[PDB]
Amino acid sequence: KMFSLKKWNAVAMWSWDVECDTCAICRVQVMDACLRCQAENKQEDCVVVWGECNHSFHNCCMSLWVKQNNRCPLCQQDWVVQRIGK
Amino acid sequence: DYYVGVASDVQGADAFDPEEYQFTCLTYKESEGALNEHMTSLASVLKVSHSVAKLILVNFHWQVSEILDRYKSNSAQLLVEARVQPNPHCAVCMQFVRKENLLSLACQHQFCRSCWEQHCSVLVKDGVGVGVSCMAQDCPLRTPEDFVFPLLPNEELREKYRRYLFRDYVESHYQLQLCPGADCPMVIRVQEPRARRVQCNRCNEVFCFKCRQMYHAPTDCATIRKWLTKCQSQQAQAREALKKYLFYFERWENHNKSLQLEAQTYQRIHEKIQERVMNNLGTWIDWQYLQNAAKLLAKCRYTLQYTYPYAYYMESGPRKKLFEYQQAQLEAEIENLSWKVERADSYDRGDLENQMHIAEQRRRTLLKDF
Amino acid sequence: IKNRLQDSAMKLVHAERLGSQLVIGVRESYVNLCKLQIYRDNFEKAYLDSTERFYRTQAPSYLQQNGVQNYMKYADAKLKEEEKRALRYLETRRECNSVEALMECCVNALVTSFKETILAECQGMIKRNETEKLHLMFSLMDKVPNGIEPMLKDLEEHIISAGLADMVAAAETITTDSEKYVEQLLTLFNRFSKLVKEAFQDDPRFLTARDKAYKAVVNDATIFKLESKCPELLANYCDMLLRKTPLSKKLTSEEIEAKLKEVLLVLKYVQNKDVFMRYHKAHLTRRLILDISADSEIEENMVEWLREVGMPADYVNKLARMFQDIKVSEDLNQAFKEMHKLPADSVNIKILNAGAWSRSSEKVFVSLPTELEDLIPEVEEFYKKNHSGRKLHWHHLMSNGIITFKNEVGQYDLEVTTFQLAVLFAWNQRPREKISFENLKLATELPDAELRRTLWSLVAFPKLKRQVLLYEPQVNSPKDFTEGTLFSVNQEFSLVQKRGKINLIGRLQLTTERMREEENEGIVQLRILRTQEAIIQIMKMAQLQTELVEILKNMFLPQKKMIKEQIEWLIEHK
Amino acid sequence: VAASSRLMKELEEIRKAGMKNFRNIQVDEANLLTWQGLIVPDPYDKGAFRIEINFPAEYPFKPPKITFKTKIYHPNIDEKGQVCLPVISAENWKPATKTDQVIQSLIALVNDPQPLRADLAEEYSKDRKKFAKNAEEFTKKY
Ligand SMILES: [Zn+2]
Ligand SMILES: [Zn+2]
Ligand SMILES: [Zn+2]
Ligand SMILES: [Zn+2]
Ligand SMILES: [Zn+2]
Ligand SMILES: [Zn+2]
Ligand SMILES: [Zn+2]
Repeated sequence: KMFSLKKWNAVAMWSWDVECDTCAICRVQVMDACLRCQAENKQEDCVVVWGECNHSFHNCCMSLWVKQNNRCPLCQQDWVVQRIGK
Repeated sequence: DYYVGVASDVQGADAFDPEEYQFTCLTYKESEGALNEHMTSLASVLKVSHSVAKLILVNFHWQVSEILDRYKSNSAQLLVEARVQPNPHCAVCMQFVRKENLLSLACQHQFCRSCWEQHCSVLVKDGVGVGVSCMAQDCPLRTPEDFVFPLLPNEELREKYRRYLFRDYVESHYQLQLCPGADCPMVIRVQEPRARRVQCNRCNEVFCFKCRQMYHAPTDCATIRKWLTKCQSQQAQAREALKKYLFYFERWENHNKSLQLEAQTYQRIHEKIQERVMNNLGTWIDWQYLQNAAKLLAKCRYTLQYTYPYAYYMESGPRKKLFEYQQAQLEAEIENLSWKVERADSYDRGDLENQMHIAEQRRRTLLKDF
Repeated sequence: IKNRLQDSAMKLVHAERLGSQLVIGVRESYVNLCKLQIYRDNFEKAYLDSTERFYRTQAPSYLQQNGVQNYMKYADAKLKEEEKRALRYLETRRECNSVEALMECCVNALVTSFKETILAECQGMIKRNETEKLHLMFSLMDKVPNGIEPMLKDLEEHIISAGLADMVAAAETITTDSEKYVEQLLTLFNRFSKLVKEAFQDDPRFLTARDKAYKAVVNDATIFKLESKCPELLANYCDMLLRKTPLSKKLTSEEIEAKLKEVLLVLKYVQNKDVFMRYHKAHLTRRLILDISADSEIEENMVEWLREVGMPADYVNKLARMFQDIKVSEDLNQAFKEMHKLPADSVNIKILNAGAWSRSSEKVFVSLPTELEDLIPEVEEFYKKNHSGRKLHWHHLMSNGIITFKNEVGQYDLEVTTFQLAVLFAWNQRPREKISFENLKLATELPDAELRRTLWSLVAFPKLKRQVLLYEPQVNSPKDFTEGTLFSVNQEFSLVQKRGKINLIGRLQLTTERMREEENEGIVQLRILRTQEAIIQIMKMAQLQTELVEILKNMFLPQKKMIKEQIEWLIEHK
Repeated sequence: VAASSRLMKELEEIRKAGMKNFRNIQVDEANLLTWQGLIVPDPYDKGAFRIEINFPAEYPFKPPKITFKTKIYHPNIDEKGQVCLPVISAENWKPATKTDQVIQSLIALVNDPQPLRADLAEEYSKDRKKFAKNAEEFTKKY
């Protein structure tokens, strides 16, 4: 048939499937690396953590938070991890 | 042909300055022009004498729309509220006078000319320009200026009155303000009234538009006033109150004293840059980032200084914990950057640039509410 | 000799100065006569006073006789002679500052008292390359305290004025090009640096003055009737050096590296550094997907050089993330191609981060062929097999491919994008017919602006000889496209060879205007009405989809899921 | 300028009347710019007191200052003499009130208190004894 197809290249963009798209601790986009990990020039390692209260934060920031206080920053329910990224 | 449309192929989330506020400096002559224009506009739309128009304008802060709609609502109550029309043989100097020497206001209270002449002069010498009112008790009808000029005798006065009227007119106008500096004939004009940072372009004075005090970014104008004024079981209450006052005041005073070592560190940084230039380790353009780092550090310290009064008044909750956490992080970054810039012998351009970006982000994080 | 013969000794020294053991002996007599108060109070004072009197009486005469021309040479010779004589005669074996005092007196009597007259000519001497005299002037004026500030001010003013005048003098050519602009900047920088080195022996103060003046000159925006054109031109030059262009073809790696280093040196003085890294990012984004990079290690080292020169980290980090994502995507594509065993060796995929690359989830509407529609679920499942919590957004503005065009003369291969492909598949079922603007809008599901741009691309290519599509009403710009324009497929296209391949993608766009959902909703609604009318007519009158395609050969080509949902609706409503 | 005629007229008027709430008053031996008072209200019932009237120049056009010599217990009166009188205040003053009206207002304010001494105001929040016993003690003490 006229105008056939021979070779194709496809480009897609990936982003985290979260809501409110903000770490709510460092106030940066959830799809970008945290301050410390971009300072250390290490990438492809910032996963995003989810909670039972549907709170989606960085793993780095929330680990530094729970090193002192075991509560969600945005609520009062006892924080416990449900799903982890990557 | 390949590089034609490149300028239009490249955001509003963080680009805008969350502390931006557009203003303009005005002199006295331009203020006279603006006020005269408003006068001749309102006195025509709402046909009255010019003086009556000015008395109406001062009562409502020179807002044309509000005055013009209240007029159509009820002109009678409009005139009454401006204290122009009364609400529907001389009692000052007890004597008898010919009717040709009697002058009265709209309230029709009659007094003779000599006491009218002297009363205005005595009150002008005190330093008031709009407070002149009728002599008889319990009537607030103020006197228009065309009723005050012929009474004033000389030309030494009759010019202080104009200065007082100008001062009060500028004070009452919602878009104008006076520079708090000593002997500064400058007026600030802004399209909208809000509490932000305003700087004079003649004496370089920095102040808040509303309260005319020092700039206070993350703090209400009235809140800082009582802080400045301030600066058994009840025994425990007093001890704890003093304890927390000291806990905040230590940092407040740390930054307050630090705001002189701004210039002092500027001096040391100049010395170090000059040393490294004179030893032929580079050129002038290779060491200019230290000055920018110092300015950023001073700005961050100022911002942190004016957050502790605001954190002293928060009601205990998650917001307080988040604000304290962010304050601690910014303090740590401040100390790390200061240690790297001031007490180090080596320097890495990339490392310092990355640290500056992180520090700027940390400072910007605190102003998420304002 | 407390006071006798001191006058005779001074007279002998004066006579020698005009034109030998006695003076040394008398000086030793004062030194050892009596810790050295007598030597400081007398003799030394007489020596200094005689020197000051002689020069205060002599210098103006020689100044008037030999102009400012010979005075500096006379002064230098006089100071050298006085220094030698002071070492020879005055005491130096007991750690005394007599020689320092005499030298200070000579400097104060021969240079300080004429500094205005000496510095009056500095402005004219800096121009016309009077370096030989400038060195002598600098050497003499370095002794006097704070006497070199006018030199620095004059150098600053000269550099600024010369730079602005020279850049204005050639402005009808510099603004359009980029290589000429960079060459001009480098020429001025090199000339001024050479002047400083030859006239001041690389003194740090003059280097600082040159740096300030060059920073003032570079950031000026008098040209272009003023904006932000300098970073754009610099980025364009970097792109021409880093892309498969004839300029990069006729050069080797070392020359490319040298040119990049020169560009970085020039760029070090740029103030608004936030625009260069936004244009460079777009150019690199265009280069890493079309695969048109002349060399890869140079690009890898460029980001490190940019970090070293002082760029903001917020963009260098993104560039590094881009470079890592390229390798990750290459590995993922190899894995997908190996697992998948339309041939599998003619399909490529790239999955890229949404932060470093374009960050906008704005829906773009376009009609896709069957193969590309069926390819999406396979890629989505392959990605979701390993990664968890990630979602994919397909970017139709940055995808590309190659298609085959069969014509009466022969066949060729065309490099197209998604929009051009969707437009071109409008003639598959009606090869010899003509389509209007409205029908093209309906068939391709594209808005007005994008359709106009794509149609202009496929009807008027700049350097092409014979075009691919044909228009009935003549026009000189895409703006004046009406709804009555008819489009036809050319049946004599060539390049007269009977085979080949040409490129229709030049500087692929990365951003588009905002989309409104009202027009898309209307087009979709008309699609439902037309398809339901057609299917109802066919029912009134396996092979169902075939006859749908046969009958709908002038409106559009229906999709599988739309037909399925429409027949479900029909059976729901009988 | 006109700080005389009003004064002599007011003195003649108050001399002709001779009220009983205000017992007697002296011109302080031809001073013409100030004199001393003697009130007699009818808490502070028993006791004759002394008030220093301050008449500045242009008395009708300026507020006459008021002060007490003998210390007395009252919420609106400061330690020695600083008492704020709304009728004779700085803002709420009109050049038409005469001395008779202001002294009548003073007598009224002495007759009953207004809820400067903030401590006595806080007492007055729940005052019966702290206004009927201690005040009586001080008044009969002085
Ligand atoms: Zn975070
Ligand atoms: Zn991290
Ligand atoms: Zn939570
Ligand atoms: Zn009168
Ligand atoms: Zn009145
Ligand atoms: Zn000012
Ligand atoms: Zn304020």
